[PDB]
Order: sequence, then structure tokens, then C-alpha cells
Amino acid sequence: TSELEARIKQFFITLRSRLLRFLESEQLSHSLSLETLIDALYKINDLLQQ
Amino acid sequence: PQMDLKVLSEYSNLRKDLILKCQALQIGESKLSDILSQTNSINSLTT
Repeated sequence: TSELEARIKQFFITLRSRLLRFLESEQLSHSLSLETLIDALYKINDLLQQ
Repeated sequence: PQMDLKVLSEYSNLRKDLILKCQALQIGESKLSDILSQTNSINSLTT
């Protein structure tokens, strides 16, 4: 059971880490960054300059 | 809207820059229409 307690504790580690790295993947696709927005605004500035 | 605070200052500076861009765009469009009407009157007089 002591060899079993390490596996079931590592199972809950590898579950919630795979869960939260999935949750941050779906959230950041529905959020915005402060780099791509500035890149798009650079493009808009270039277009309005032209 | 308006708002690592250095990139926040850079974003607000770019926002003010783009606001000045569209302001100057509207001003230049109206002034170009006025100049075009003026030179249309001048071309009518010369013809």
C-alpha cells in the first residue's frame, strides 16, 4: 500500500495539472494578450499613416 | 478603453497616437473637400 500511495498521489497530481493546463488553454483563447493587440494596433497605425 | 506599467504607458501613448490619427484624417478629409470645391470654382471661371 505504500508503493500504492505514491501512485495514487502522483495520479491526482498528473490529473489536476493536465486539467488546469486545459483550463488555461480554453480561457486564453477567449481572452486577449497585451502583445498581439499592440501588433494589430501597429498595423492599424501603418494603415492610417498610409 | 484606456488603462509592467511601461507597456501600459506605451499602450496609452499608442491610443493617443491613433486618436490623433483619426482626428487628422477627418480634418484632412473636410479640408480636402473645401479645397476641391474652391478649385472647382476656379476651373469653372477659367473655362
